[PDB]
Amino acid sequence: LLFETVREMGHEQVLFCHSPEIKAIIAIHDTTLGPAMGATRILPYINEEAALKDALRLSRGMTYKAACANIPAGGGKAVIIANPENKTDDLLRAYGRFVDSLNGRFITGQDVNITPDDVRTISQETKYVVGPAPITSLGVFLGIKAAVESRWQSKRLDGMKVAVQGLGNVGKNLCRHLHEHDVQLFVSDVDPIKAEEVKRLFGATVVEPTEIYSLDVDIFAPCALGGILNSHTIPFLQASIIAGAANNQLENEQLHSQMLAKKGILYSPDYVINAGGLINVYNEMIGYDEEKAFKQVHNIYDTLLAIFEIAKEQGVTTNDAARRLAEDRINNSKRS
Amino acid sequence: LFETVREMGHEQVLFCHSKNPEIKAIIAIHDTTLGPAMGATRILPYINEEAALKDALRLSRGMTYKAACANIPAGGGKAVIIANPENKTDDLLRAYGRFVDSLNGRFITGQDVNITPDDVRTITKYVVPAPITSLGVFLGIKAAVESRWQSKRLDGMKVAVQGLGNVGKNLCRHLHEHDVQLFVSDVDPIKAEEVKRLFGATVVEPTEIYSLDVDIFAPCALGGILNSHTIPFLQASIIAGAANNQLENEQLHSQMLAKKGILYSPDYVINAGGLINVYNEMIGYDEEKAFKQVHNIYDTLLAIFEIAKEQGVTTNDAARRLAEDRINNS
Repeated sequence: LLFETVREMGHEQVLFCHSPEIKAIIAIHDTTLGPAMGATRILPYINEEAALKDALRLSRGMTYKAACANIPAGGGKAVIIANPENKTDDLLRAYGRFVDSLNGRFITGQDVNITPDDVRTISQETKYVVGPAPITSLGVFLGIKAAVESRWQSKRLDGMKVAVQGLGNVGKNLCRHLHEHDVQLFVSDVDPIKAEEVKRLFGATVVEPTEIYSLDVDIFAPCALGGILNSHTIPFLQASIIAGAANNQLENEQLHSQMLAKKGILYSPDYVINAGGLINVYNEMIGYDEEKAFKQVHNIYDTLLAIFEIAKEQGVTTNDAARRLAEDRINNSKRS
Repeated sequence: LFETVREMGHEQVLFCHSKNPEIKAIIAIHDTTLGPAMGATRILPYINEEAALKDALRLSRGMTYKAACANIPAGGGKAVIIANPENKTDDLLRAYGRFVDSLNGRFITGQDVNITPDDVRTITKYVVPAPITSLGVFLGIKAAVESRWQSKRLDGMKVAVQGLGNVGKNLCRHLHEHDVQLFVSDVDPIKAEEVKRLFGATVVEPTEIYSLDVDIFAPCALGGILNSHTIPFLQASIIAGAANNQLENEQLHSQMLAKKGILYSPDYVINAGGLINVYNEMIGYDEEKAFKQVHNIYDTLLAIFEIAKEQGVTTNDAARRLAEDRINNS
């Protein structure tokens, strides 16, 4: 059961940890480019097969999210079967012992149900924990430029039309960056108060949440929601390029990427642009150095041009291109 | 999986995997309280994924109880690989070697079924005899006499010995050299005649040895000898032997012994001479020290017999309680 699935996904090892009443699973996909990175996640899973399958899927994800980003790191993930109501400090300290067992092979972080104060509780026993908006925002701003180069052939963003979902800190900083390079903005937020501020600050024309998909614009930049590029709303896209900071953008990676491809729209992969958030966490592991971190995010620019180049030469989607680019980077890395 | 681990009390259960060497491996760690987990590596082809786990789980628990009773700073572990004996690469074994290493001296592996002493070389730096084993039982005999008979001299007593391997022979020597009358048996007759001549024993057939009215029975050939066919034929009041898994049935035949009034010395505590040898190799072998650490068999056993009489339980149930209470302090 377990071993067959590993053959299809390509994981390195899987720990089933137990004791402080614990039911926890660390899963480690690869450690080729560095030590495996992946956040701790507490959920009350239906059964252990469900717990395992969530641990295998996301761990894989981190391998690909690290490789594209060009950080020396692998893909891991750690999960715990428990109800959020059922917790204590000892359970996290016990879980802390387990990441420490791995001796820095597996470096963890925060995910759903693991608060930053929890991360501290874990930290004392282990020391392999870690814990953003402006770098994520700049990562897109680079990703946007990178995407312009593929089709349009210029680096001047002057007189280009763009649309943004989400005026959260991560998303609004993008408006700032765009406005300051003479870009015309359309803006969308789920609540009324934040949308009004941006109007005042940058002279962006506020729209309702539902209108933004169809606008006659060059670029579309979603920064608040996942599952937006879907057969319902995806037909209305007039945007030539799709670069945004939000995660899980495609409802269905395989289906809805082809929808965009076949209709001539360029999709910058969500998890390559979101990587600014990961490169932030990476530096904290190795001791934070702003000088370097602000360089390391320029990988998104280099990475994406290649993904679009690879998409064309091979005759294939950006998502398939992103895999081959991630994969070949790991394969080639065996010499060093 | 998790619920079964609850019953057994394991710490970790690593499922290791690779693509190029293409190896399916499971390291299973039961405990690390008294020290790093020790456990030998098996490579048997298992029909199922559930099967391979169950072997890894049942032996890693055992190595906790074998290590605790012996009074060495060590846990209980076990490693297994799903592979045909036929199928073995130098890379395959080297790959597995990367996986044991990753545990950073939390899992100390060892030799076992289908993995030879040069495979162990092929394999990390976390890997690892007969005389010290056979001395271990000789102490176990002495210990066993004290609990039942309250005497420290063994001269004039009668002992049966099954099998005369290197292990089996050295036992007969120690017994002979303390003026013990010996009955012997070997599954092939070739090396029974030498023990007759060397020490002056009475050589019997393989079948006859169970029936003899002797003070003590010391089996050293094979497991699964104390069974419902054999166990009524014993006259002998003591059973301290060097073979592993002597009781065919974990709990059923240990009761019969208790019932009849024959007191049994645990298989795993007596064989510790073998383990404690292996332990001393890890740290860097010192004979001076190793030859002392085996005397824990004598000391441990006396308690196992004493703790039986106190609560009124079998020597195996007793031996569980000692291992457990040694863990719970440490």
